[PDB]
Amino acid sequence: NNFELKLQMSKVKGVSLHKFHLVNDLRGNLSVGEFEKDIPFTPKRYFTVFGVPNKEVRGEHAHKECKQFLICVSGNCSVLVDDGENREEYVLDSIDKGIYLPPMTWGVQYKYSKDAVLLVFASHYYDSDDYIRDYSTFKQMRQN
Amino acid sequence: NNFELKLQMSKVKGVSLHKFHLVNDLRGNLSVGEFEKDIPFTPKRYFTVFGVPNKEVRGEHAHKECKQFLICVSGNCSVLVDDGENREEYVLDSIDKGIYLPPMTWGVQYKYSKDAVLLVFASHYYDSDDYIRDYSTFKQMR
Ligand SMILES: Cc1cn([C@H]2C[C@H](O)[C@@H](COP(=O)(O)OP(=O)(O)O[C@H]3O[C@H](C)[C@@H](NC=O)[C@H](O)[C@H]3O)O2)c(=O)[nH]c1=O
Ligand SMILES: Cc1cn([C@H]2C[C@H](O)[C@@H](COP(=O)(O)OP(=O)(O)O[C@H]3O[C@H](C)[C@@H](NC=O)[C@H](O)[C@H]3O)O2)c(=O)[nH]c1=O
Ligand SMILES: [Cl-]
Ligand SMILES: [Cl-]
Ligand code: NA
Repeated sequence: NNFELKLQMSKVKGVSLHKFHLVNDLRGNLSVGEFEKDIPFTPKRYFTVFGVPNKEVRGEHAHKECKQFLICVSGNCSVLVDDGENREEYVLDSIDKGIYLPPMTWGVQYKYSKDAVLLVFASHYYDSDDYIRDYSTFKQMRQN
Repeated sequence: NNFELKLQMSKVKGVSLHKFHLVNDLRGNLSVGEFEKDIPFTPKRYFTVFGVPNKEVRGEHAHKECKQFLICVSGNCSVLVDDGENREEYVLDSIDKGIYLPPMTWGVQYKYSKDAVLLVFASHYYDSDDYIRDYSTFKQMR
């Protein structure tokens, strides 16, 4: 359903779901994305989450300025995105599926498979002060 | 012991081997790098190579302008790099290992494991004319 087109918008504010160009041939397989085109920003940072125990739960934050883009490059994991009003779960289970999380998207990442690797591109360098880490505070900042 | 340190320079001109900041906790591992810091350029493109048959040999050419940065995020592969005078092989077998290929590095990726997934950051959008395919030309240029 959710990642069938190259680009589709979530009900969750600003969140976009992406299907990256894929070449399958005799010699192997290749998926590709272009920054400022398929991923709607230029990254200053990347990180990878891996080796997550069975049923462990990560995230429970929103970012005030940092844009993020998530691709599960091995295995599978599930993501909940929440704009304060609307929330949805998406399953990142193939290398050509990506999800854009604009700033002020409360996100959780969970149900990682044993060999799952989540890749994240980030618009901003790492800054611990960019995080909102409790949900009620996030809700106040989302109010109209 | 090639990726022992945060940073080490290959004998192959301008090639650098990288070990990324890694934080483990009870919920697993996070490794991170920053563009124009640990990785010496900002990408315009990324690509992933996967499901490569074990006998395949990929590359055998160089780029005129495109900078690349390679991390094997799952499984293992080997990389051969050549500046025209020196050649070396490095094994990308862990997610916190990376290698920088500056322009005019004649490169090969091979010995992919069944489960290998190679992630590449590129400084330029895909360009079919960015390739140097004749080794003699490549050496002359260097
Ligand atoms: C992203 C980062 C962390 N650390 C350090 C901070 C923590 O000590 C450790 C784990 O971070 P944390 O507990 O936030 O891991 P998680 O709960 O997995 O959250 C991480 O991944 C999420 C997908 C992101 N988005 C929404 O939740 C988060 O921005 C990202 O942090 O890595 C960096 O040093 N440098 C860094 O660039
Ligand atoms: C990298 C790319 C290819 N294609 C298309 C062009 C080719 O038809 C096919 C695979 O390319 P190719 O035969 O070069 O795969 P390889 O032989 O694996 O070489 C690729 O990976 C290497 C790390 C790089 N350098 C190697 O020393 C190369 O830049 C990169 O091309 O995918 C993109 O559309 N968009 C793209 O971004
Ligand atoms: Cl889904
Ligand atoms: Cl090595
Ligand atoms: Na609260």
